[PDB]
Amino acid sequence: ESGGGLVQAGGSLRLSCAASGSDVMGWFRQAPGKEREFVAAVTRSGGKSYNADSVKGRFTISRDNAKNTVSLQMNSLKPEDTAVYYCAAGDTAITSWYGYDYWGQGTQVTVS
Amino acid sequence: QREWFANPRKDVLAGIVVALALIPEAIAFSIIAGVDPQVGLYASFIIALITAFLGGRPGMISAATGAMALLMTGLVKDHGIQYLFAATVLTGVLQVVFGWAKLARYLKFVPRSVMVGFVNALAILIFMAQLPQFVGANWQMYAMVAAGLAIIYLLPLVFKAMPSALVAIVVLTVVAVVTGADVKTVGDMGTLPTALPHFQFPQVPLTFETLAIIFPVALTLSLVGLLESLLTAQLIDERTDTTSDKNVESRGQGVANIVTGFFGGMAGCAMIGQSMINVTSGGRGRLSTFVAGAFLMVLILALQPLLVQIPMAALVAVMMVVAISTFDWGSLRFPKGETVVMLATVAVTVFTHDLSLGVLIGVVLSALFFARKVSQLSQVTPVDEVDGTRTYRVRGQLFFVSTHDFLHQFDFTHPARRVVIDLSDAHFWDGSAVGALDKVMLKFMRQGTSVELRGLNAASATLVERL
Ligand SMILES: CCCCCCCCCCO[C@@H]1O[C@H](CO)[C@@H](O[C@H]2O[C@H](CO)[C@@H](O)[C@H](O)[C@H]2O)[C@H](O)[C@H]1O
Ligand SMILES: CCCCCCCCCCO[C@@H]1O[C@H](CO)[C@@H](O[C@H]2O[C@H](CO)[C@@H](O)[C@H](O)[C@H]2O)[C@H](O)[C@H]1O
Repeated sequence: ESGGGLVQAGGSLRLSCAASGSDVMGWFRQAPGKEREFVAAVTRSGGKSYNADSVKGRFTISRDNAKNTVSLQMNSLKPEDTAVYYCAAGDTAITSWYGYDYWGQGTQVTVS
Repeated sequence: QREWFANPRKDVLAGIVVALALIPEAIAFSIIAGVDPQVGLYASFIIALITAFLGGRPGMISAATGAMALLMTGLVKDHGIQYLFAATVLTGVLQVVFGWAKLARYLKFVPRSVMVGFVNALAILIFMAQLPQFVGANWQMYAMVAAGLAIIYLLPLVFKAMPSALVAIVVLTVVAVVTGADVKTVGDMGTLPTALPHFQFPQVPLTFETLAIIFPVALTLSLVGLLESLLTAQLIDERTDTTSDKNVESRGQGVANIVTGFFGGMAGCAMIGQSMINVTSGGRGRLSTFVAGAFLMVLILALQPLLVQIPMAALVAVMMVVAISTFDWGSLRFPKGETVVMLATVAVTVFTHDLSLGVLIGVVLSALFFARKVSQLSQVTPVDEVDGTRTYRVRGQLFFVSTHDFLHQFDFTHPARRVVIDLSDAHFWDGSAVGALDKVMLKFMRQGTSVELRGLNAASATLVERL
């Protein structure tokens, strides 16, 4: 997982997650001190899953052709997107929450 | 009026036998519930009396069982052995209320899973209650409890219609006294009766705030007692013949517990094992139960100085085997939900050491499964926007949801481009709701159809896992 940094008012940022260690791969965001939240998830078949509550049609998830990589494009960031973005690689189950086989320690994402 | 005195010769004798079997039960159960043996013995006595006069099914012993004790063990260490008295009075009141309203027939509605769970939890809690006698361990304890189990299990294959537990207690007592063994005796755990039970108004509880703290335990005690009385009754019915009014039995139970509470006593109900030992030994009259309680009192008053000398290893052995006798059921290799209920009650009681909590979760779980058998509480409604995109409006409460029922309410025939899932009017109370939705979305995504989740956080906020 790589791509954390500082973002401005309407800035953008792409988050590439690498699995150093296999159907579906996910992305969650954790607001500091607040309950964890779902962002997106994508399968090998090509099917996507978004959280239209946290993702108001702004972000865009995609799986790279490489076996161990998934990218999460993030545009038009806002004060409430400020959180720690975790990448999950649990497969064949829990597409949406509570994780499976693999997790990766998340990086910080702060907007301004 | 139909009141008799038939077969005194056998009734009296049977009462004597079951009384000898009754003493250690009451003493032990008193110790288990963190109280003096006096309370248990008193309870057994007065309950046996009042049930002998007002009970519905003759030949049925009602005294002091663990089924009552392990529900008060929490009340005595948080409020005292006297909030117990209040709770027993109120319990009896609830029982005569239950009998006056004629509601015994409803006891059939009580799930078998809840009951078997209660039994299991009860027994293993008995066995666990025997453990604090081993934390401070002298090898005399181990040797005498092992020899106790040995003589209880190996002697009766050689002996006759006299309890191996009787021989166990007597022999271990004689040994411990003569050899001067260094072990805890019963007289240490609590005071034993030296006189007749005097009228003790519960001077210790106070009206309303008391009511608010004794009502739950009185409720559970009452229900458990009426269940025990019901099944014991019916078993005596099957063993012989009777048209016993279980309502009258419940009333007698109630009055008994009431005056028991007013005379410094515990809570009591019908005893399966001793009723069976009674009817098997020829007891089928009210004089059987009467003589049981009476001869109990007379004998405990007679052997008092000898009674307090009885080593704790003997009684811990007797309890050790009564637990084993109670637990073992059909450990089936069947409805997953019912097994879930039983194991829930068992595990919760084991972890918390609170039988009342196990009963509680049994009740609420059975209630939930019931609501799942009887109603819907949640439905999805597929709607088409002008975009031609399927939006599934999930409404209602979602708990213990079946994944199959959830998948069947979604259309997977034609893999669309995008599908909206509206949870704005939904509520997830269990992780199974999550899992079901997950299976749906994973299926859509595997099919090549993207999913857009709407009004989500509100639905996933009702999760019980949030504690
Ligand atoms: C045209 C008529 C057709 C006749 C059909 C055959 C009649 C058989 C009905 C049996 O009814 C019995 O009546 C007993 C009293 O009326 C009850 O007390 C009986 O059971 C109690 C306990 O077993 C004992 O204490 C009692 O002495 C004993 O009479 C008993 O509950 C009940 O089952
Ligand atoms: C609000 C809902 C509350 C639910 C509570 C359910 C209470 C009703 C369960 C009654 O079932 C009986 O309980 C006895 C013990 O309580 C068991 O005797 C057990 O103990 C005897 C001696 O202690 C042994 O002889 C028996 O073999 C052993 O089964 C007996 O088998 C069992 O049928």
